[PDB]
Amino acid sequence: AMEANIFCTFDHKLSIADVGKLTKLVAAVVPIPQRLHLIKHYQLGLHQFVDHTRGYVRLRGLLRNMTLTLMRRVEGNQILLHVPTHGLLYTVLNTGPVTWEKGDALCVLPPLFHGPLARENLLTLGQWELVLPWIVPMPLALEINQRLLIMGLFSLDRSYEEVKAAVQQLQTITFRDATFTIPDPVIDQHLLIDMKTACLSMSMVANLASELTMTYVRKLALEDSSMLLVKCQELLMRLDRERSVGEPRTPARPQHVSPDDEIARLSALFVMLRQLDDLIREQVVFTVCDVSPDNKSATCIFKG
Amino acid sequence: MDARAVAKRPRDPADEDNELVTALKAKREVNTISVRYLYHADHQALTARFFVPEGLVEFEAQPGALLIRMETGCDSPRHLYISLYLLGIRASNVSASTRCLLESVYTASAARAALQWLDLGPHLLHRRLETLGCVKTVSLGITSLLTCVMRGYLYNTLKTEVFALMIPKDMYLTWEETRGRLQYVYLIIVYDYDGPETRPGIYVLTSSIAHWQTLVDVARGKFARERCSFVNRRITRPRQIPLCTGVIQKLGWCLADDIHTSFLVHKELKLSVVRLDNFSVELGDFREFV
Amino acid sequence: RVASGAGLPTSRQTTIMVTKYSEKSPITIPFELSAACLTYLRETFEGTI
Repeated sequence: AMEANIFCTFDHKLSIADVGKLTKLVAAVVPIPQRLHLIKHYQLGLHQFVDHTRGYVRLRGLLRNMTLTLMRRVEGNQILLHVPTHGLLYTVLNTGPVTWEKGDALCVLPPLFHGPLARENLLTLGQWELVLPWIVPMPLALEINQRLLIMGLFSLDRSYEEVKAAVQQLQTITFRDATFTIPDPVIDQHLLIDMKTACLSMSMVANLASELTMTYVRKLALEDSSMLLVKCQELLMRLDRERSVGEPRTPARPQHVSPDDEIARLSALFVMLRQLDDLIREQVVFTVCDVSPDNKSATCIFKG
Repeated sequence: MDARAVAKRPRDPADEDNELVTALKAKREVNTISVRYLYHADHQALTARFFVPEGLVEFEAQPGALLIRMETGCDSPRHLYISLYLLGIRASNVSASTRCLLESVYTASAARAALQWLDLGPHLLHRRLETLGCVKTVSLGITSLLTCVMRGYLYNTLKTEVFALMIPKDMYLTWEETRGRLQYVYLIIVYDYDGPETRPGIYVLTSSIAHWQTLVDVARGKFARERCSFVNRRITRPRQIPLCTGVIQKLGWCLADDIHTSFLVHKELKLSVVRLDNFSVELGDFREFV
Repeated sequence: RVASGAGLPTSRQTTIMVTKYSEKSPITIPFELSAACLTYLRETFEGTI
């Protein structure tokens, strides 16, 4: 019986030289916004989510929810697109910059092309192009994911030469393969809205917790069943050097706080973790078993 | 689309002749090869071949043993495929008698390279590893080509025998007193912090628990000592950013009636190990936790 | 082209070429059958009124 697929059609005509460019991606992931059966090319690919002001985190957060899909077989006038099932091995083309060794845990990320041009352009079609997500090993995703968050925290400080240099150092990752610099999120002297909201999600959790947790830790440390919260009361101090002969013997705690606002600060601490959750935990989507020579195809058992 | 066409029962591949036979029936040519029946045609197990140098074959000739990749720095030896047993020499859980016992067995430059590459790095152990599954069908030559299962049951070709997971007895642990009808196997590295180096202690923790939150809650029970030592190192050293104190990854499952002791027998060296018998592999991933 | 008069520029003949192109627009309808319906289609139990 026939394998289940998803047919796709091109509203704009295709050239003989254009259809040859699809046979190259016949074995590549093509993310889809929503599982359907027939799909116009407009809803195909990641290009629908391009924005001017919205940045990398918009793409990442919508990319988590899109339905991953391989191209299956170009038909000339049509295109099949198989939806992978969890626990069956599917071959994937190596769109990612980095070569994959066997056993790597891959994951999907927005494309992160940097300034100077390299091989990028393939399928211009009616003021439309088929952008494809990077497939990258898990650790490189864990590292890129932080490089951007730190350049976001530095987005406010570009007057300083030291930050001006450290940003450049974060900009160029050095990986076990040819190196690929990471585009700077900051532009036009001003940070994009997504990274700003994410940096707020981090700094709220970093600051709202410090003033809040003492009112609870002081009460929990009394019991002693766990036996470390007394040691944690000193951890609250956030001192780096050993204490001077001065003020600190106990962490600073809020005073007198009006009975109800303490609920609102508490709940606003938890609202920021939800904004942060899209970046907190990357998730594997493939686990490559063997790799083709030239690290061009790989055959990954699907995850998710 | 005919009413009868939906009414037909699903057709199993054995009912149809093999695709090679479907070609040979049409074209009638007869090769020397016996394509009348295809071997390995009924295998839910997914597998991968890994070339492993002959210095690491010891205690892996027995089918059933974890394969774990180990990234180390130098671009020439990009990785190296450690067994679970070879990693036991570094573990602090293992008995000194068992450790000195099996450490003699790995007297090869290829394996000693593993101890050196373990010592070499400041970054934590759990980062460098990636479990690959379990041994079967050792190629057993000047350089073994081990077949490793990524998912599904371990068993012979022809399903004539079921390979069993072997876990050295010092790593095996059970939290509970009343075993469930089914229970999941998880591999658990747990750093206990200490001055010159944070020495790791490996374990394999079968349990009927499946939920992650309840699992880590029961885990912090025995590991309160390591967790409090991590908190103590956190304040003892400023500008030191030590991370997670145990790491759990789902390793698969077994029926919990299969579990029973045994020993590996190699170079006339008996080694007591717990033996999950029909251990289906279903890999997970390392999950950081405090 | 019409023929011209004295002192007026004549008209050069003009071949013209053009081309139409076809456009695709496929269609699809889903119809579904409950498994409880299929199981009585093919399996049949103790044959009872």
